Amino acid sequence: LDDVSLTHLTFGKEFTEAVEAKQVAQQEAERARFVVEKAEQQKKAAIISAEGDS
Amino acid sequence: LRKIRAAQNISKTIATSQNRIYLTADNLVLNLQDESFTRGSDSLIKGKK
Repeated sequence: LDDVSLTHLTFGKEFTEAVEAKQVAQQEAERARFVVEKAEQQKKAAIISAEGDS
Repeated sequence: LRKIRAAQNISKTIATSQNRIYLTADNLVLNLQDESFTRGSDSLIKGKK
């Protein structure tokens, strides 16, 4: 055997449902990521500003 | 100076207050009309010979 690969783990209805579900979860999770990052950035900016004023 | 910076920001928020009321529209009145007549001021009686 040259190669063995699993192709289309399904059913077909399942293709879409599964991908869709994961997609939504991913979007929300990543947005949460943005939130965390943004919070860190703001914290950082605050530190630097204080230093700068200093 | 971090204190100064913070003080500046806080002062900005506290001090600054403004109110604005704005309403505008383009008034472009275009009228096409004529002073026509639909009345009987007085009836003069005339005749042709």
